[PDB]
Amino acid sequence: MVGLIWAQATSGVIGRGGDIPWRLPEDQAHFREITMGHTIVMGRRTWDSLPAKVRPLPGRRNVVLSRQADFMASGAEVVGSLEEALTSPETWVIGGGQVYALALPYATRCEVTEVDIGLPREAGDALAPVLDETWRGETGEWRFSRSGLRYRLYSYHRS
Ligand SMILES: NC(=O)C1=CN([C@@H]2O[C@H](COP(=O)(O)OP(=O)(O)OC[C@H]3O[C@@H](n4cnc5c(N)ncnc54)[C@H](OP(=O)(O)O)[C@@H]3O)[C@@H](O)[C@H]2O)C=CC1
Ligand SMILES: COc1cc(Cc2cnc(N)nc2N)cc(OC)c1OC
Repeated sequence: MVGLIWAQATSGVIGRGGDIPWRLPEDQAHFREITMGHTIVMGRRTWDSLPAKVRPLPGRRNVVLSRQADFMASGAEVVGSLEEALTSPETWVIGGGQVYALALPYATRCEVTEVDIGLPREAGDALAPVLDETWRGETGEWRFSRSGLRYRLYSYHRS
């Protein structure tokens, strides 16, 4: 089982300038709840994006995908291919617009957070993968974050 998890603006933007372009404090706990105790896979840039005090993410086996055989990632496992990263029975791909695209075909689950923020795509932004009709989903109820942004959770699956 390979699952993807991300938070996106309605527009599909998930990253800009190397950061997540919004504040949603409730996201951290939902992300934790889903990923805790599992192996997590991320692209090198997502690893770099993680604050130094929080990486590697605690309670999870951190796997970082990189083309540099010499890449240094303390507390994480650096691999050079997707096949080497997906060996666990339950793996969660936590990032990179690139890595989500790469891992989507191996996936049978997607946990998505839609952020109701006006943020049109700009050239160079990290974008979420598009889910075609092979996916079946359930949309949760919109809620208000204390940051003032409205958001909702989606759960998709396919066999
Ligand atoms: N909103 C959300 O939920 C999330 C948003 N993000 C955002 O996403 C952005 C980063 O996304 P993005 O720029 O696409 O980067 P990625 O995180 O996907 O990392 C891309 C890197 O992964 C490695 N890589 C990619 N493909 C391969 C491959 N086929 N084989 C081996 N290594 C590979 C390379 O590392 P190298 O160059 O070292 O070889 C490449 O530069 C940031 O802005 C981040 O904040 C991240 C996570 C969640
Ligand atoms: C928990 O800390 C982070 C987690 C993530 C990945 C991530 C965060 N939220 C969601 N919903 N899906 C994800 N894959 C990405 C981050 O920065 C890009 C983080 O630092 C803020």
